[PDB]
Amino acid sequence: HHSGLVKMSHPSGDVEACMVQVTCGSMTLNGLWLDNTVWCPRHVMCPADQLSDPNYDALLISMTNHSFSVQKHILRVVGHAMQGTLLKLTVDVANPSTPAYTFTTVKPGAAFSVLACYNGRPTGTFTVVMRPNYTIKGSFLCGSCGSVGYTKEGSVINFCYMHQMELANGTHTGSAFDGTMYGAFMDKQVHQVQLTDKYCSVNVVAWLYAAILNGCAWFVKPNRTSVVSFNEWALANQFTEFVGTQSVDMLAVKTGVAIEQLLYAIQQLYTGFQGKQILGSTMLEDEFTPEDVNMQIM
Amino acid sequence: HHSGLVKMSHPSGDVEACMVQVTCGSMTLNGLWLDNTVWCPRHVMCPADQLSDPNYDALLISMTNHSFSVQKHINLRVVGHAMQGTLLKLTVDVANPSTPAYTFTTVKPGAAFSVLACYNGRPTGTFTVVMRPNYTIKGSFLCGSCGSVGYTKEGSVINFCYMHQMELANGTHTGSAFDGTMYGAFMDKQVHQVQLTDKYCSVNVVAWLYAAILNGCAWFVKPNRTSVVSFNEWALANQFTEFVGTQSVDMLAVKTGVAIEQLLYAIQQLYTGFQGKQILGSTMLEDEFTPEDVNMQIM
Ligand SMILES: *[C@H](O)[C@H](C[C@@H]1CCNC1=O)NC(=O)[C@H](CC(C)C)NC(=O)OC1CCC(F)(F)CC1
Ligand SMILES: *[C@H](O)[C@H](C[C@@H]1CCNC1=O)NC(=O)[C@H](CC(C)C)NC(=O)OC1CCC(F)(F)CC1
Repeated sequence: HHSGLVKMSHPSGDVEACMVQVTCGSMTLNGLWLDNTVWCPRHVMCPADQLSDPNYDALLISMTNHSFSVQKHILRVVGHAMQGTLLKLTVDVANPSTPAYTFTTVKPGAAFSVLACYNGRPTGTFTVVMRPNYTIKGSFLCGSCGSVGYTKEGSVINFCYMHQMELANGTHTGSAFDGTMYGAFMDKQVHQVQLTDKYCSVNVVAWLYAAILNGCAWFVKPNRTSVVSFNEWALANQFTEFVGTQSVDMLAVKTGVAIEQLLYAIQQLYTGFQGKQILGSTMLEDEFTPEDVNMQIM
Repeated sequence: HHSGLVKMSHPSGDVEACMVQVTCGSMTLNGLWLDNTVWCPRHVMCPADQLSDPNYDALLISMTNHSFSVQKHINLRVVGHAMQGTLLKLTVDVANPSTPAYTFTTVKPGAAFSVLACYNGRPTGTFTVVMRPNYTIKGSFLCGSCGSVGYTKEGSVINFCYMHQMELANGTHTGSAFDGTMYGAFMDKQVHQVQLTDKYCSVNVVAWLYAAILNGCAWFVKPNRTSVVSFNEWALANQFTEFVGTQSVDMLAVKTGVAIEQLLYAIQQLYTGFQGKQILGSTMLEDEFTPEDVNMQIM
């Protein structure tokens, strides 16, 4: 039985309508056009020559509104400011199709949708999970900076990510819209090292619940590890503090397999699956959220 | 090292603007609005009771233009109605102002396409699937999802290729092409129907192994080769599809320097297990990434 648990993204149409190209002398990349404001990464100010140690404050000073060209494929610039790792460009035309939106900073374990763009043209969408080491996976090539990540609560779009860089290990990171870089990485072309990843406990729990709702509940025993103990246990086993949620609880009351049963399960299962499968996997999966499971097996 | 090889969908905006809701008495599901035409699954005509063998030829005659309500959320007047296989072709009196350039082409097994899952005319999610050789897809579809559509995009042209119709007992799904045929010849009757045996999509498996080589993980490549002809007759007896090359596979061979026939030999050896080794994080072969996927996502 295919559970129907898949990596599902939000319909991107709302966001497509905001994507623009931002050009500065010789660099080009994507930006996000909301009302009168175009957001893009500041390293568009930086020529290739000087990417390992750019002086962003001097670059900005050296700039004028006419340094920035903004074009829309899928506009005159009349203001320019810096906010952390991002540029805030004021343009004379407000985006009509600006959707209701907000800015949030997502925390490790949360999923969001990414609209990968190149040269202002949206080319692909996919879902990622913000790892505990504040990187994400996904697919980003040269020219993808400016691509944006978002959730939806309603028709309200919560913009959470603007893509900036690929680490040496092939994972990725970017800015939240307050201008800070997830995981404190620097926007410089300089070797930098991710912290060690961990497992998102809450997401593992939600996956084992899916398994139960799909009629694959063999791993379920009446042994129950208390929360704070599993927490202690995890600090030493590369696992995240487990925090319950209304979403998680809802899952226990549809399965009748309360959480702590599963925390215990995680311990015995972390060792190994001892010959058996869970939803066609022999390792634990942590990229499905409480919310995905409710939404997708309802 | 993270390949960057992930399940990627096309941006859905083009298709979101074509999605409507179609109502016929008690049945409600999604429809696709292109120019003056609204397409939707024909079992919207069927009352909940008659669904296990309905007489679609007589439901259709019993219907007038007023028997169908069509609402745009993301109301339209039906001025004609016709049946094309398992789908309805309704005419409405307003041309969709957001119709994208488009074609109707049926996909073959192993091809991937994007799905826009919709409930009551409202797009809720998008994901990518692979048409299996048993003519089923996986994905996520709930009560109300019928009429959700699957599509690719080449240039400015959307190719519409799927309109969702049903879930099978094993939890997989199927529907029809926009020429009206059902993939796999399943019927739009509410009866237990058994799907054919699955198989591995040899061309996609090759693509994945090229993807591994591009990611640096080439430990499985030997000089040894097995020829296309010779691979396909081995395939028949081992649950694999015929391998057919494409220009897309050829680019991967040219780029890596590894010939198709080396990877066909590797597939015969890796089928029985990896013996403790991994490939792109897997201990078994992946066949749901296409040559086109790999060229796009690694280049
Ligand atoms: C902006 O489009 C681009 C996105 C990168 C390019 C390849 N994949 C991506 O995600 N970002 C950069 O080019 C940045 C620029 C600095 C100023 C932030 N460079 C970058 O990511 O540097 C990486 C260091 C390690 C590496 F060599 F493996 C790849 C580039
Ligand atoms: C149309 O919206 C609906 C979509 C199904 C419902 C659950 N998941 C889906 O993808 N299609 C149907 O309900 C069809 C209708 C007939 C007339 C073609 N029937 C159907 O899929 O029934 C399934 C049989 C076995 C089952 F119970 F496991 C799931 C329902």
